[PDB]
Amino acid sequence: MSAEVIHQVEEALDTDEKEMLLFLCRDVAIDVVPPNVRDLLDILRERGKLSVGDLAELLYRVRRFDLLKRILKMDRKAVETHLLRNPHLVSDYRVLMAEIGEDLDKSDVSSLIFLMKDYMGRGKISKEKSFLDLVVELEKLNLVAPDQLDLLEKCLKNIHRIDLKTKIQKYKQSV
Amino acid sequence: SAEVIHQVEEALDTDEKEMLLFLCRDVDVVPPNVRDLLDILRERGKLSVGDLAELLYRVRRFDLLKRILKMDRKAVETHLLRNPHLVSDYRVLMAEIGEDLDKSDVSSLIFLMKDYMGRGKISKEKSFLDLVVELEKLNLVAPDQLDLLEKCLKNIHRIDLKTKIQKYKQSV
Amino acid sequence: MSAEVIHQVEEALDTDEKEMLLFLCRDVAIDVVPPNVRDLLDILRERGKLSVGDLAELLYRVRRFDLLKRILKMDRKAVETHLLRNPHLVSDYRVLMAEIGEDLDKSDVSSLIFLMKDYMGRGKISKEKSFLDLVVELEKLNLVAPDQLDLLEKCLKNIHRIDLKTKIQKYKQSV
Amino acid sequence: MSAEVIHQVEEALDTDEKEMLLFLCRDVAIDVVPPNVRDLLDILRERGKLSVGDLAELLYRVRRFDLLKRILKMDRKAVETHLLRNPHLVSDYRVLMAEIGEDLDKSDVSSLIFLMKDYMGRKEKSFLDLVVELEKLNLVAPDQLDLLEKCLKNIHRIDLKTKIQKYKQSV
Amino acid sequence: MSAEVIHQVEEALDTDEKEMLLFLCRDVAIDVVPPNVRDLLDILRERGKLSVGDLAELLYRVRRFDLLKRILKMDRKAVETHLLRNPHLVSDYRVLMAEIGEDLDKSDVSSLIFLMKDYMGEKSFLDLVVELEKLNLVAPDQLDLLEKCLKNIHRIDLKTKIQKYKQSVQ
Amino acid sequence: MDFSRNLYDIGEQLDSEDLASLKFLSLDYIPQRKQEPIKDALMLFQRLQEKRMLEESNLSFLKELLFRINRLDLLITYLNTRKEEMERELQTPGRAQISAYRVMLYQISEEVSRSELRSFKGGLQEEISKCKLDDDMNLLDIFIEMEKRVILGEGKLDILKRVCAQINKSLLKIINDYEEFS
Amino acid sequence: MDFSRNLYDIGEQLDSEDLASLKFLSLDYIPQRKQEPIKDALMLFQRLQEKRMLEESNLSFLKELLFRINRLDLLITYLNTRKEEMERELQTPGRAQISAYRVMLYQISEEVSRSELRSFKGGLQEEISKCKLDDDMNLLDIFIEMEKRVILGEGKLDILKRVCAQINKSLLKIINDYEEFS
Amino acid sequence: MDFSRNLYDIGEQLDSEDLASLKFLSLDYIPQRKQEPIKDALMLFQRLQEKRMLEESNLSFLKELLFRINRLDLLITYLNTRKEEMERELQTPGRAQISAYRVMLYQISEEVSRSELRSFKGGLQEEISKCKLDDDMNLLDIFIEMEKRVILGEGKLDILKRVCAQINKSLLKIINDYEEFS
Repeated sequence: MSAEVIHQVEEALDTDEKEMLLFLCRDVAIDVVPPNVRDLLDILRERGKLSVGDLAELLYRVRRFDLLKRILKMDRKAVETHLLRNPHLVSDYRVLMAEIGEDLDKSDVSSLIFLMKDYMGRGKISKEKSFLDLVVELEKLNLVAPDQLDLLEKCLKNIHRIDLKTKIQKYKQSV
Repeated sequence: SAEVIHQVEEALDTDEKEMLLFLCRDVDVVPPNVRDLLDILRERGKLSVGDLAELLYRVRRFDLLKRILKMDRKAVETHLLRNPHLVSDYRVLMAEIGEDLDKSDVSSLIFLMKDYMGRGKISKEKSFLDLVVELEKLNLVAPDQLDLLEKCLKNIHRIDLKTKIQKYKQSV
Repeated sequence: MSAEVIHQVEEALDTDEKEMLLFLCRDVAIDVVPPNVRDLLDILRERGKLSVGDLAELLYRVRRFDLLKRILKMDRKAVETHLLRNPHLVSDYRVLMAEIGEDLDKSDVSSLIFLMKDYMGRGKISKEKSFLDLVVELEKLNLVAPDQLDLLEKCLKNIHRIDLKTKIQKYKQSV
Repeated sequence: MSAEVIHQVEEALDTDEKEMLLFLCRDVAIDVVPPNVRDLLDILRERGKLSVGDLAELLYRVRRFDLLKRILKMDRKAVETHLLRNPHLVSDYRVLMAEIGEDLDKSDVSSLIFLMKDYMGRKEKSFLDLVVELEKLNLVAPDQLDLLEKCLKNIHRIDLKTKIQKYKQSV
Repeated sequence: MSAEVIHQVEEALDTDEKEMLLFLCRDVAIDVVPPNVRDLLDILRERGKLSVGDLAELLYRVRRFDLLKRILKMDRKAVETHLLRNPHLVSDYRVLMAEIGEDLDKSDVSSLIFLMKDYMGEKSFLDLVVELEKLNLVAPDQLDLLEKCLKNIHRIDLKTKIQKYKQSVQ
Repeated sequence: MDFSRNLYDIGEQLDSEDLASLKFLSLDYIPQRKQEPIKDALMLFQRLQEKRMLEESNLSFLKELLFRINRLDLLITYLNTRKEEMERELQTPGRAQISAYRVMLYQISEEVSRSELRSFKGGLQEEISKCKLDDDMNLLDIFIEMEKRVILGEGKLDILKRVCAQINKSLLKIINDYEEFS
Repeated sequence: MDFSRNLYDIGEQLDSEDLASLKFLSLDYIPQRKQEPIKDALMLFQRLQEKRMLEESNLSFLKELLFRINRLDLLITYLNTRKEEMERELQTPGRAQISAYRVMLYQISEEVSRSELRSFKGGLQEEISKCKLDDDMNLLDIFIEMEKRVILGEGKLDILKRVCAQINKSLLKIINDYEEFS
Repeated sequence: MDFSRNLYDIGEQLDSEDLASLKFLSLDYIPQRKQEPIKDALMLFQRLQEKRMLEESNLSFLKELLFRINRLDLLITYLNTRKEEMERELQTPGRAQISAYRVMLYQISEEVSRSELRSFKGGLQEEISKCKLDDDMNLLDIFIEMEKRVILGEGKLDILKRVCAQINKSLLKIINDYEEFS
C-alpha cells in the first residue's frame, strides 16, 4: 500500500531470498537491473505495477507464507485463488527455473559448473556460483530460452537426475 | 554495566548463541551477531537485569549467573514466579524438545520432512532449531496448532515428547 | 513411493542384509557408489526407478516377506507372478552370487582368499569379508564376468563343494 | 578429453584408490599439490600432459580393469602394448612403492613407524603417508633405498627386500 | 630471491607448516600481524630480513629438506654449518615451544586446556602458547607454570627438555 | 590449581565402562544432545560445572556418583571420605540428588550376565523388534530405549517385572524393595 | 637404530598372557585410562618411555619386569644379564621400583589352579556381586576388583587370609613371609 | 595356481595335534607373538612364505618338516618323494636348517606315556610352578618352559639327564648319541 510496507518486506527478507527475488523480476524490470531488492520495489512502485496482489504473488512464489499472514493478512488459498484469477507478474518459466534450482545441493551445482565450464568463459565463473547465477549466465550467452530446453535437459540427465527431467518434460507437454 | 556484557558474550558457544538468538527472535529480524543483539536489546529498553537472568536461566548456565550477575538459582526462580515478561512458554517448550534429540533423530526428521522442504534449504549439519524455524516460516508450526510436529514425533517412535506436548496443551 | 514406507523398511532391516541389499543394486546404479541403505534408496527415488513393484521385488530377493505383508501389504505370490511377467530389476547373476554366498560359513572365505592370494594382497583381504565382497573384488579385477564363470567354478570344485558347482552348471546351461 | 570421462572416473573410484592415484600422480605434478583428484585431473588436462593412453595407463596402475572395459573401451592387452611402445609417465619407483605398500598389513606399519621414530621427529597412518613423510625428510630417494631395505629386514619380511633387490637389478 | 622462489615456497607448504611458520615469525611482526604467509614473506623480503641463508634457515626449522635440496640448492650439512657460523634469526625458545607442541597428543592438549582454563577465560598447542603469551604468563625466561603442568600431566620427557633448555641458555 | 589437578587425577582412573555408567546415572541433569559428544570424564566434569552442581565448595554430587558405582577407593584416596560417612549422609531423607528409580535400574543392570542379557533381549522381542535391540546394545541402552517408548518409567513397571520373572526372582526382590521404598 | 630394534626384538617374544602380567605389574605408573587401549607390548614400552623410566641409559625397570615374570632367556639373550646380577641388585634396598605387595599378589596368582580359582570365586561370592563370577575372570582381575572396594589394601589382608585358609597353606606361608619382611 | 593348491592340499590333511607339533618345531623362525594367533596350517604356511623359506624354487624345508612328523604318505602323495632321498639330503652337512636340539627334544617327547609324563612332572615340581604344571600340558610345553627359565639349553643338559635317569634308559642313550654326534 505504502512505502513503509515495502521497506518492512525489504528488511524482513534474508540475503538468500534476495537473489531469488531479483531473478524473479528480471524480465519485468526492463529499464534497468537493480542490485538490491529495495531498488526493484521502488521501480515497481514508480511504474505502478506493484499492488497488494502483486506483492502477495511475489511473496507466495518464494514460499514465505508467514509474512503474508502477518503483513498482507492473507493465507495460501486466498492468494492462490486471487493469482489464478489475475494476470501473473512472473511467467511460468521463471517459477519453473526457481523450483528446479530449489532441489539441488552443493555436490550437484559443483558438478554442473564443472561440466559446463567449457561452454562458457573459464575465467568468467571464477567466483562461486549458484544455480540461479548459472542460468543467468546461460541466458546471457543465449544458450537457454523460454522455448529452448534441450541443453538444460541434457545437462540435468548428465548428472543422473530424472525427476527434474520429468518435470521439464511435463512443463513442455503442458504448453 | 557494559564490561559484564562482554564477559558474558565471550564465554558462550556457537550452539548456545544460536539457541539464545532463537529464543530472542520473539521480540523484527534477528541479527547474526550476539554483540549486536545485546546492543539492540539495550537500545529497545526491554533489556533488564531480571530479564537477562531469566534468559540465562532458560539455557541452564547457572555458573554464569552466579559469576557475573551475582544471583543464584533461587533469585531467578523468584523472578520467574513474579512474571516471565521476556520470553514465552512456547519457545521454552521448543528449546526443551530440541535439547532432547540426538544426531540420528534429527537425521530421521529431515529425511521424513523432505516433502515439505526442498533439498537445498535443509542442506546438512543443521540442528533441530533450524528445522523449527524453517517450518515456522512456512506457517506449519505455531502455538495454535502442533499437529504436524506431534505426528512427526510419533513416527520417529518418541512418545515422551508427545506427552510433553500434551502436557503443554493441557497447561494452557 | 512415499517417504514413510521407505523409512519403515529401513528401520526394520538388520545390518546383516544391508550388505546383500547394497550388492544387489550395484548393477542398477553403477555410475555411483552408495554409502548405506538410506542413501541408496534416496538415489533410486531420484532416478525414478523405485516403485511398489520394484521395492517388492527387492524385498522378495532378501527373503523378508513379513515386511512385505506388514508394510507393502502384499504377499510373495503376487510379486512372484509380477516378476514372471516383467523384466528383472536385478540380474540373475547377482542373485546367484548372493545365494552362493549365503551357503558358506566363515571357514570357507579364508580358504578362498588363500587360494587366490597371488592376484590380491594381504592389505586388501586383511579384514573379514564375506563371499559378496570377494566377488566384488574379483569383478574389479575383471576375473569374473556374467558370461565367464570358469575361474569361480574351478575354485568351487577345488574347495570340496560340488552342489554349488551343480548350481553354477544349472545357471550356465539355463542361460 | 571430455569432462564426462573425468566425472565418471571420479565417481567410480573409492577413497583408497583415490589416495593411491594421488600418490602415483604426485611425481609428475610435483610442482603444485592437488587438493582432490578432480583438480589434479583438470590440471593434467590443461597442461596437455593428459591423454587417453595416459589415463588408461594410470587406471591400469591402480588396477581397475572394469573401468578400462567400460569407459575407455579397452582391454589390458592394448594398454600393455601401449606401455611397451609409448614411454610411461609414472616412474618405476612409484609403482614399486605402491607394490610394497599393498602387501603391508595394518599391524606391520605401526611396528615400522616405531622402529623409525629415532630418525624422524614424529596416530594411525598408512604406508603411503609414511613413505611420503620419509621422502619429505630426504631419507628415501629413488637412488637411496638402503634404509628401507634394512628396516624391512629387521621386521622379518624378506620377500619385500627381494623385490627391492630385483628393482635395483633392473637399473 | 626472485618472486617465483617465494611463490613456490608459499604454494608448496601445507596448512600445518603454514601455521607453524606464521607462529615462528612472531618477533619480526612488530609492525603488524601477517594475515597470510604470503604477506609475511613479502614483508620479510621488502624489510631486508629475508635472504637465501635466512630462507634456508626457516626451511630447515620446519623440516622441509626436500625444498632445500631442490629449490635453494642446498643440503643439510651446509645449512647446519651456516647455522653454526651465523647467529640464529629466531631464538631457540620458539623452536623449543614448537617441538613441545609437535609431540603432545590431542587428548593431552585437551587435558592441559582443562587444567589451565582457570587462569584464562579444539585449539592446538601453539594457540594455547600464544594465548598464554597474550596474558604475559609464559616468557622465554620464565617457564615454571608450563613445566609444573607438564609434570602434573605425567609427561616428564618434555619437562626434561625444558630443564635442558634452561641450563643451556643460562 | 590444586582443585583442577585433583579432578584430573580422579578422572584419570575411569575407563570406558565406568564412564558409561556415570553418563547413564547423570541423565536426570544432562540431556541427550549435550551427552552425545561426551567421550571422556573431563567433558562430563565440565558439564557438571556448567550447572553449578560440582565445584570447589560443593562435592556432594561427585561423592554420590562415585559411591553409587562402587569406586570406594577414590572416595578416600582423593576426596578424603570414608564409606560410613557417605552412608550416613545418604540415608538422611531429602539429601539424595539421584532418584531411587535410576539407582534400582543401574543395580538391576549390574546383576545380569551375557546369557541373561540374551534372554532379556529375546523376551523383549514382542513389544520391540529384534533389530532395534540386537547384540550391539547393552542392558543400559535397552533401558533407555524402553524409557523412550514410555513402556518403562517411574509409574509403570509391569513389563519389566514380567520380563525379569523369566530370568530370575532376586531381581523381583530388588524391585519389591524399591516399591517398599515408595 | 640399535636401541629401538633391541626393544622391538624383546617385545616380539611377549604373548598375550605375559602382556597382561606386565600390565598388572605396572599399575603404579600407568593409570587405568592409559591401561585400557593397550593390546601389544610396543604400546607399553612407548608409555614407559614417555615417563622416562626406560630409555637408552636406563634399563633397570625393564630388567626387573622381565625378571619378575620368570623370563630369563630374554635377559640373557637380548640384554646380557644373568640371574645372579639381578638377584644381587634386587636384594639391595632402594633398588626395587616395584612394591613387594604387588609381587606377592602376582606370585599368589601364579600359585592357583582352575579348581582352586573356582573355589576362590565361590568364597568371595558373599561380599562381591555375581557380576565378577564370569568364567573369563582371572585372579588378577579379582585382585583389582578387590582393590577397588578397599578390601585388599596393603594394610588390610584379613579377607585374603580368610579366603586362602580354605584352599592351601602355601598361600598363607607366602603372606606370612611378606608380613615378616614387612 | 598349482603351488598354492598343493599347499592347501597339504594343509588340509593335518589335524590339530600335528599343527601344534609343527608350531613347536618352528620356534626359531616364528616368535611367540606370531606363533600364538595361528589356528590352522594356512597361517603357518603364509608366515613361512613371508620369510622366503618356502617357495616354488626351494621346497626342501617343507619336505624336512613333513619327514620329521613321520608322515610319509603326504610326501609320497602330494610331493612324490622317497624317504631315502630325504635321508641322503639330511646326511649332507649344512643342508638341514633345523638344529639337532629341537630334533632330539621332539624324539624324547615322542616316547613318553601319560603315566610317565605325570612322573616326569612330579619330578620337576621344584623349578616349575603349580599352575604351569597343569595336567593338560604335554612334554613340549614343559620343554618350552624349561628353556624359558634357563634351566635346559644347548650348552647345559644336566637337569634333563637327572630327571630321565629315574624313568627310562633309552632316553639317556639318545642324549649320549646326540652329544657324541656333536
